[PDB]
Amino acid sequence: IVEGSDAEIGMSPWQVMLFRKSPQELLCGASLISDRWVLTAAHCLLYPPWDKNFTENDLLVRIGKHSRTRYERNIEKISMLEKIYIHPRYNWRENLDRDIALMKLKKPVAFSDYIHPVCLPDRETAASLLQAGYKGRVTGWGNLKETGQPSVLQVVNLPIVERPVCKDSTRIRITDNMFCAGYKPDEGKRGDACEGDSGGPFVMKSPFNNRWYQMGIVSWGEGCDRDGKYGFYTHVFRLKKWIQKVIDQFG
Amino acid sequence: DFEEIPEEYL
Amino acid sequence: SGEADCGLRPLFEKKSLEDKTERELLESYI
Ligand SMILES: N[C@H](Cc1ccccc1)C(=O)N1CCC[C@H]1C(=O)NCc1ccc(O)cc1
Ligand SMILES: N[C@H](Cc1ccccc1)C(=O)N1CCC[C@H]1C(=O)NCc1ccc(O)cc1
Ligand SMILES: *[C@@H]1O[C@H](CO)[C@@H](O)[C@H](O)[C@H]1NC(C)=O
Ligand code: NA
Ligand code: NA
Repeated sequence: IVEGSDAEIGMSPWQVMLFRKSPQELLCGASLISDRWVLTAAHCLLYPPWDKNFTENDLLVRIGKHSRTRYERNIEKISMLEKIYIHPRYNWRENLDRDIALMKLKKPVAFSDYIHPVCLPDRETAASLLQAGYKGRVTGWGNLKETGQPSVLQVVNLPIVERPVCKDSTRIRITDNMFCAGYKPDEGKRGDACEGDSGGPFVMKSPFNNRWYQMGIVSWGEGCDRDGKYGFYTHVFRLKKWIQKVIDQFG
Repeated sequence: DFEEIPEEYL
Repeated sequence: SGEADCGLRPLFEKKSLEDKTERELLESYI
């Protein structure tokens, strides 16, 4: 996260770290959506241009974390993966369309003050809140600058951007399964996701029921925190039917 | 750069 | 399961405490 700040303790209890077993390193962010399901970006697991194709046994999920590198004894919980599910129409060839994946844990995780699931938005909450100018919140342990790495989880609040401005900021083909967020050059304020924040959540706190909803997944950007560029997020609600199909069938 | 995690998880 | 209480943080909403920047989000929901 570029131009963010340290998270408060328990501020993002759905935050998940995807951790590579060997070599031990941060792979991506993710989010906890129930006691046994974790949501992330497909490109965190499968990206052939970079020779990336992880299987279940390559990875662990670490939940309840705050420090990036410490083993947070008696706080974090580490889970193994039963199965990975990648969207069947995830477009790794072109533009990361449908950049979404689910991971089922081998055993349910116990909730605590530090470990708690986020809601996924219904049609009406999504319609009300996914509007240009409305702000969401992005969290992660990724890089602090495009060109270092944080001691603890970082957080930044960013406004959703009008779709024509998103489209006009890039040569990559945008789709309805994406939205973009960030400040414009004339707005003064700054902030963005960056390498390592992939797969983490873009959340909004509904003013109707005072609950947090995950509207987006950190997906792609061109550099980090560049003027006139914006971060792109998988549109979670648009992929609801696939999420529900996977969880209803497997779970 | 990361602290070792318990062997039970590997 | 987590369904009933999803999105309500133990150290914030569950205790009626606010984090330091959630108000910035609310102010944008016009
Ligand atoms: N730079 C490429 C652009 C690209 C897009 C689409 C197709 C092929 C290429 C990219 O952003 N890529 C490649 C594949 C992984 C992804 C990436 O690194 N996500 C991290 C990230 C960084 C900043 C953000 O705001 C959000 C997420
Ligand atoms: N049946 C379970 C019940 C349950 C709910 C919440 C917590 C724990 C359990 C369920 O409905 N689940 C599991 C976790 C995800 C959720 C699900 O599939 N949402 C589909 C959906 C809806 C809106 C979107 O924007 C995107 C996707
Ligand atoms: C990725 O990994 C799986 C299993 O190793 C394999 O079936 C698949 O062909 C690989 N490549 C993809 C999905 O592009
Ligand atoms: Na364009
Ligand atoms: Na920017």
